Amino acid sequence: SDRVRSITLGNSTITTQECANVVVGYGVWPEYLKDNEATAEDQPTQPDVATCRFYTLESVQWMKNSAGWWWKLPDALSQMGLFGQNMQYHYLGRTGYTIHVQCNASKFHQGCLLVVCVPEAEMGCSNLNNTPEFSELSGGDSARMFTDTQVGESNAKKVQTAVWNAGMGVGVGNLTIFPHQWINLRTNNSATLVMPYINSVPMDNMFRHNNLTLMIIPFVPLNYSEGSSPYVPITVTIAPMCAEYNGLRLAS
Amino acid sequence: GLPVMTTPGSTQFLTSDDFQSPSAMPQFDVTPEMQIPGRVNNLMEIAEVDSVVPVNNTEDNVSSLKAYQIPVQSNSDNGKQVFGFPLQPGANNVLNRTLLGEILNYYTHWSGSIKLTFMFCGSAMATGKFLLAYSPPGAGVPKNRKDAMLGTHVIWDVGLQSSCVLCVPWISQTHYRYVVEDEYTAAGYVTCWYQTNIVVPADVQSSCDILCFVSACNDFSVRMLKDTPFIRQDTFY
Amino acid sequence: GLPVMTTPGSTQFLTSDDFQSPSAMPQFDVTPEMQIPGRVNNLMEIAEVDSVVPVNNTEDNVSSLKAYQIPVQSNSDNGKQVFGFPLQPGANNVLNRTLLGEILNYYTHWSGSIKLTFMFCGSAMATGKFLLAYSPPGAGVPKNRKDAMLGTHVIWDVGLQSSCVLCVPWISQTHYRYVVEDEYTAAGYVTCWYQTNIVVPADVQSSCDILCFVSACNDFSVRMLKDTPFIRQDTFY
Amino acid sequence: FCGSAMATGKFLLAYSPPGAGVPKNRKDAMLGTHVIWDVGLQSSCVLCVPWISQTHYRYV
Amino acid sequence: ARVADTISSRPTNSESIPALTAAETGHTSQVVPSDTMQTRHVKNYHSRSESSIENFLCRSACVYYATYTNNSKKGFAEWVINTRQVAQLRRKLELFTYLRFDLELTFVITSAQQPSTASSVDAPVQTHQIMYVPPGGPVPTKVKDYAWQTSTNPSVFWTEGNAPPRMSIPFISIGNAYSCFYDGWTQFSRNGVYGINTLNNMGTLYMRHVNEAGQGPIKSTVRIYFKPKHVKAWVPRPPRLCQYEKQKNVNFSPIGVTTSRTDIITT
Amino acid sequence: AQVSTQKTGIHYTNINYYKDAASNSANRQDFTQDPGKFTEPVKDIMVKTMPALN
Amino acid sequence: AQVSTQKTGIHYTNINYYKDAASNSANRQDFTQDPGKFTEPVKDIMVKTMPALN
Amino acid sequence: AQVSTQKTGIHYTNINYYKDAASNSANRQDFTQDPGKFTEPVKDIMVKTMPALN
Ligand SMILES: CCCCCCCCCCCCCCCC(=O)O
Repeated sequence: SDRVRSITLGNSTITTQECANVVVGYGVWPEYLKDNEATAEDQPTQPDVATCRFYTLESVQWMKNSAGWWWKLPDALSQMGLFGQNMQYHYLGRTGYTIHVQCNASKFHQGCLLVVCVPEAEMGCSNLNNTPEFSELSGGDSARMFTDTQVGESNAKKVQTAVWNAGMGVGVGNLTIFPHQWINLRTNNSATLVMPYINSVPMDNMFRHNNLTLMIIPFVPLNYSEGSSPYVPITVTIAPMCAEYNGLRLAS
Repeated sequence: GLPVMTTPGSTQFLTSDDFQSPSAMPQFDVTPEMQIPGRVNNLMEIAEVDSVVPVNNTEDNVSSLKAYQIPVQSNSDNGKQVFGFPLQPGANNVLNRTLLGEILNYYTHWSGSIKLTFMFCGSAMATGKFLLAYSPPGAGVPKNRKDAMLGTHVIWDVGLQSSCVLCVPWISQTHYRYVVEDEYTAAGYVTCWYQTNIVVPADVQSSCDILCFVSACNDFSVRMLKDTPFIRQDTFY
Repeated sequence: GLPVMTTPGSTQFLTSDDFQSPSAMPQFDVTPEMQIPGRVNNLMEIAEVDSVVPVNNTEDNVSSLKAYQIPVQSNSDNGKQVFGFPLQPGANNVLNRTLLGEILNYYTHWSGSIKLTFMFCGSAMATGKFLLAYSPPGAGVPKNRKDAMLGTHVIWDVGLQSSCVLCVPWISQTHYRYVVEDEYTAAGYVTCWYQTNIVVPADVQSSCDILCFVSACNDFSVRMLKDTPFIRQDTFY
Repeated sequence: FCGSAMATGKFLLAYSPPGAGVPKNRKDAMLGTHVIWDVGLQSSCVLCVPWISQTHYRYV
Repeated sequence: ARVADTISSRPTNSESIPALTAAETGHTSQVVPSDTMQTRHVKNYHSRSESSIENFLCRSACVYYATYTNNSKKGFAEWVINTRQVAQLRRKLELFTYLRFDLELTFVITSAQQPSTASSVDAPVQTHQIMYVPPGGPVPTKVKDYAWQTSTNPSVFWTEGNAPPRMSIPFISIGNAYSCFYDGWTQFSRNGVYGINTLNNMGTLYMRHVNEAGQGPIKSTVRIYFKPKHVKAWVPRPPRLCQYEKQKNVNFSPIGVTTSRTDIITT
Repeated sequence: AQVSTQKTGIHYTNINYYKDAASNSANRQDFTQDPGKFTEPVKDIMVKTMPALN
Repeated sequence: AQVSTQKTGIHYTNINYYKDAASNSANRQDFTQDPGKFTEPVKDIMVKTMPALN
Repeated sequence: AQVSTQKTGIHYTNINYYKDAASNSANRQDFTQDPGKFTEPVKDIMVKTMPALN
């Protein structure tokens, strides 16, 4: 039976009784930096049980007229435990991730979700001259949501959040070129993606650069009949993997 | 003074030449290479990845997520058609904009098989059986399930495994086909019919949906690189 | 008559080419070579030599020898700052004109560590302890000795040996850095504070001075040679 | 889980060592030692409280 | 790079199910058409040689063109080097996230006669100079300037009526690859410039006439062509749907996913 | 002097003239394929004839 | 004909055509370092870990 | 380098410079004859000295 997993990281454990396979990045598992690729020449810090564990974000409600949600990935964990405290005292850092999206409903509900992970998901603005400001591009472990309409040009600094363009000007059906899974309420209950470190430099600052984006888009909308449960949540759980830091300084 | 003689084709700029040229910055030390995940060596690795197909254009679903959903009901008769489109992976507006149909619009010739995957995104208590057919050209489009069963078909039974693959084989008189629309190199039609009904229990919604995917097999190839007609410009940005 | 064909790039004068040319004075006897002391083979041997740094610009000390002296007193409190400047070896006007900062203004990229040597030119009966810190970017400039001790520091005790070296390590996300001012490739700040006081006997002057030196380590390198912005011309001389 | 065979659910079973108070949110309780229980065909789950103490024994 | 060939097959009645799968795993099915029907043995001789990254990207494409006039005060041209002002090369390079290549540079220079007023206008052959200034150096402010001494900046000279000038450029970068997309700011306070403009620092290219304005004005035009060699590519990307609007950012106006038809059963 | 194989459906000669490796010609003959890192990026391998979920 | 090593981050061929040695190309590949004659021009050698004055 | 025979009524040298086989010169020296498929396309062979019909 392929339907059961068990993931153990630190002092936390996930158990699943209804699951698909585990998608591993681009075939690569996360690992520490080697001596041939290093450029910063002082010794890095590896706490490795205090940071590499499962942190759970907030929950969102899947409604019937629901369009989608997104998260910027080294930003939702910026106030979570000892992971968000090492980011404030250090200048560099590199991390791999393990994402577990989970949503349960009965055999009398239907719907489908696409869970992708997009590296360098640069987004656009509703006014054609400006760029979006920081408060709309991300939130502290709170979802920013798409909408089925088009944001007008009368606003100045807001993200263009039409779902069929995916915020980036591309087709939403072609997002399956990135590592992804589906959640089908007929057969599935969760989705698990393992992502390595992807950048053009061996280390980077985690406060000026978001290098991953997790999107959850309902392709088939949620439907049920009269009498069934109307409230269906979605919960996301992220665990850092093989994290290390460089450049101690003041607290920023 | 060695005696030489210059041929036609001298002092010309052919934009696809293969020559050596002197470097403008001599003795430069480039940054050493790093192992970044996800290296692309061939463009055919991109085209062999599934992509959702918008079969439901219908004049007002294109600015919506409803273009990707195929409606499925419970009927009072038998043998109705679900969808149907001609197999033109670079000229027909259904398969035009997908991940396979964008690589083909950079080339002129194509050859190989095509996979079509269908997923049933309905309730876990609903059943059904479908017919996924392919008809080579020479006749028209099949108008019944009696005419569509004479071609190449598969019967899909919806159960615990929620997907099925209809693998369109390479049936052609030539070795390659044109990407642009051409009646000499047509490829045929792909249809879908009801085999039995969608039987549903009480307190379950009858209307379900089906998603569609498309990709390429491992014998697919392309030829004669050209420009794409999918971009414009008026002035410099 | 061998058949040849001429490519683009013919009859052009690229100023950094590498070709052979016929000699205008054939069969010339040059003067034999002599052993002159002090042969330079690489420009990095020039940049690895100490040079006095003008930390004391302050709007009227630039046309004087007072720009090189750092004032040091005996205080009535604790934890005061001596100096501070950002680490930009080719764009900041403190390290701009030194022996290291003039070779860097001929290039575009640089990489490696930087040495900073401090000498106490006071009386032989005066004491003191200092703190020499370095702070990577990401936060601002440290405003206390409590904030500056969290970075990379050394505590210098002034005794018989009158010099100390603070070796700024290479902490960067990339392999190279820009010589011109750039917020994407910033390098941080270098500060100095009082650890304890300058305690002096009677009939000795309290006010002392400190000199500063700068050089490069043995992993320093440069790239992408360009022109310097430190010279003008209007007409021929 | 002694419920009906058509009902689903996921829970969080946490343990918090002393030093701070009692966690008042799910955000505070996920920082300790937890397991996420998915209710399916297997109807039981075990949360094994480890021995975290400064001494070798404890008072009853 | 030959493709796989077809294997003959037989009628089956068994437990194995090649056609049934689960697309919920994020895993594309590996079925061949010799599993769903009866096939014959066919030896394929087709090759995938024309779709390589070395063959898809190694062609010359125009990136800019600028004009400058002889009889003009401060008549010369400048250009800050980027690959985002044209629509055809920008869509080809943005199928990937990270790229690493060498370069080949080619210039095409023309000239035109302006409506002068003198009689017996006859001009000699024109000579042009194209100068490259790396970031930080001194820039020209006029035509008769000291900055055209090109002591260490690389430049090129060319006389009209010959083969076009050409030179090579290595992989000049500070990182380990070029970046087509940057999701972040340049300040640590998260203000100001957001996007790919924080990574673009390549220099400026200057153009002028070396001759003097004899008796009639002359207006020239240069054209610049890029050709990537020795290409590596990572992390592919969906192609762009909407039309480009600006150069510095990725702002767009929303558009439909395809064009429409009149029914779902319309062939 | 390098002697290579000259793609058909016969050899040729190639000599390098410059001192820098950025001055050479294009590669054009490096045919290498690895489609499995995009099409099957899963942890446990999946046999085609077996069902996906047991 | 000289065959050299063609700086990278592969070989090339070089033949001389003229009778004078001032007609050749530039050297460009003579990497030699001696920084000690400028940085440590002292009489008695100084060990790094020992103090300078005893 | 190919050395061929240079049609007379003496040799020459030929080197290929490009990577594609469509860039070569013309063949011009492939002399092959098979006139029997047009002049005698019959089933049973016919001897010249014998009559055609017996
Ligand atoms: C006469 C000599 C001219 C020298 C011209 C050198 C031009 C440098 C080329 C830079 C390549 C730019 C590649 C794209 C940059 C990016 O995408 O971020």
